[PDB]
Amino acid sequence: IVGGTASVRGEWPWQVTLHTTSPTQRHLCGGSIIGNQWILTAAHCFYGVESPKILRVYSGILNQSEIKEDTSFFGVQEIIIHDQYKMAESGYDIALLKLETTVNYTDSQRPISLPSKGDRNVIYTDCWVTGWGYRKLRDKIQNTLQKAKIPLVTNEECQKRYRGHKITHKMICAGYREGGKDACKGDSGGPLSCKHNEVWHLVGITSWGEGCAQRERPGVYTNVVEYVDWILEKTQ
Ligand SMILES: CC(C)[C@@H](NS(=O)(=O)c1ccc2c(Cl)cnc(NC(=N)N)c2c1)C(=O)N1CCOCC1
Repeated sequence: IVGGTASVRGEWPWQVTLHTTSPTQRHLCGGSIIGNQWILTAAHCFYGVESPKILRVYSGILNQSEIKEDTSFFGVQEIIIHDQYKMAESGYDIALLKLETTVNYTDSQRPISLPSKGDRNVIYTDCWVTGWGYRKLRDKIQNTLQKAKIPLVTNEECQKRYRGHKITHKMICAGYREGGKDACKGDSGGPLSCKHNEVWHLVGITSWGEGCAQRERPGVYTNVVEYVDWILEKTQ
């Protein structure tokens, strides 16, 4: 997250840190709890990942430094990547992780609702991107989970900024005209969460962008509402 601020304990209880454990243990991607055994994340996170054996999902984490040899985590039973996924920039950047056991909900770990049936025309004005990602192109994973409020931009404006890519109705973009606040490397797969009528909804999944927080180069996210049928089919 570029231009973000430190989050506090229990602030984003759906946010998870997905770690890889080979050849070293490190934060690979963000993700969101959407059910008792389900994490919604980005397909691009799994590039070169041999199998789910090397993955660990840590929930209720604020600082990456909290993760020690005795920190509880969930094993990953299955990785379900959308069958049309090719590369983040081309879309379908969505994946589900089925956990080896169920998540017991607490103040520190809770699911986030998907955009609701009947809310297709809602104009979201309170959207936040969170993650342990870079604060600039050449940086490192951050210790404390960062947050930044970002305004959504129309698909029409987004397409004008990315004339080399196909910005489809299955993507949603967000960014300030002058840049400054945005997602970056390491925020991949995490949520773009929007609060509407005091209820948080998982509107986007962090996917890609040209640079980080660059002027007129908004972040591009998987448009979750367009995958609700796919999510429901895979989770049932
Ligand atoms: C367009 C690619 C050359 C590449 N661009 S990048 O500058 O290296 C970069 C890297 C990661 C980013 C993530 Cl995860 C989120 N948001 C960004 N930018 C933004 N919100 N403005 C990211 C910018 C990029 O996005 N990815 C991510 C998807 O897998 C391929 C590499």
